[PDB]
Amino acid sequence: AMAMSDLPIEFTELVDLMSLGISPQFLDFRSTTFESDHFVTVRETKDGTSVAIVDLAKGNEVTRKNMGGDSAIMHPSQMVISVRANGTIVQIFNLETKSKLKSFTLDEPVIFWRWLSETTLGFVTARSILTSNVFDGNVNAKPQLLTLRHANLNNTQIINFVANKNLDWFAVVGILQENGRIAGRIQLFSKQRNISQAIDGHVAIFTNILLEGNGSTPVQVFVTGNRNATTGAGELRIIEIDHDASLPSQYQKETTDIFFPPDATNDFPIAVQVSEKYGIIYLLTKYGFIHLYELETGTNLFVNRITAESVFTAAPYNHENGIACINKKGQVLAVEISTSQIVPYILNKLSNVALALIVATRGGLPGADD
Amino acid sequence: GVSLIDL
Amino acid sequence: GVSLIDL
Amino acid sequence: GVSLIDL
Repeated sequence: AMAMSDLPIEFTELVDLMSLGISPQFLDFRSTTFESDHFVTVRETKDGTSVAIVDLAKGNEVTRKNMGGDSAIMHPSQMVISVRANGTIVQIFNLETKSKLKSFTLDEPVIFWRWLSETTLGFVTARSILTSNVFDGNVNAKPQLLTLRHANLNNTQIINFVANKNLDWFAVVGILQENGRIAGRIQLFSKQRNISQAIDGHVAIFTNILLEGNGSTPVQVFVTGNRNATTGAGELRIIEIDHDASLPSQYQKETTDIFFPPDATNDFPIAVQVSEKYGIIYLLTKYGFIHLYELETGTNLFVNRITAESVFTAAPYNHENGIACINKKGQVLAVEISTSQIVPYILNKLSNVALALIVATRGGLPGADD
Repeated sequence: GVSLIDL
Repeated sequence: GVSLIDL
Repeated sequence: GVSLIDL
């Protein structure tokens, strides 16, 4: 085990759900949902009839409400709950005003949903992908079709739906059993062209990076990670999307290994989150390994197994500067860079002054003034 | 109104 | 069906 | 065939 003073990261437990009386029977992907580090929503059932909303921003205060619905998520930052029943009926409520933001019935059941932005909720059915601007005031409007699902997502469990800030690029992630392992399939979608591309991958996120020469204008990159179910080889890719011709500097595509030890045969990437501010990628595996990469270069900075209990969900942490996850024991664990230790770590453990400068300059971090 | 939750 | 991600 | 990007 590595001591905290030696790490490039700060590692914390936000809450333990079992400590709060949550049964392990509900500590699973469909029951215990996590859109951001602000809230955890636990669906419980007893005698044929609830949600426990854990407010991580208010000392882990628990709000319990009975519900007729069978699935629920909280918004990333506001006291706004989205509930669905029988896959077709969806309602979204501001719990503070008790006001209904959205209320509609879909023609095809929702099988997956995820907040794409502060304004927009993403929905996936067996055949389609839709989005709703939940705050637009049009309570009874159904979500607008984004596109049909690609055939590559056929017979998958949909596990993520992400978008860029512009809400014109999207990725939907599904997994399936193959070769005794879990393979990942991603449908990438450009709304501008209304065209999809199918790729292999278990995790996906869109982010932005400020490059020298481009002034204050960021370029957009898509970050994706895969473990090949046939070979067992892991790979992270970072690629530019929609390069603005007015900008002189381009982002060169980066590809880096995702290491898996010989005894982690059936592990795979389960989450990826990125700090735009620091240019740091956080990749988490199902078996609890954290992998940090520098965003500009794709360089691997750090690998450590932060938990031995399997992870089932994750989300952004600390104003999207880190990653948080939930393990099978209901531990909500958080990793972010250590602002005081990361630069010294790169200088001393990685022995790389140039990389240390990249990180320190982008993040405004101490350690490389000399 | 219809509600899926006990507000 | 059982959730794959929870296996 | 047309792809969006080189992945």
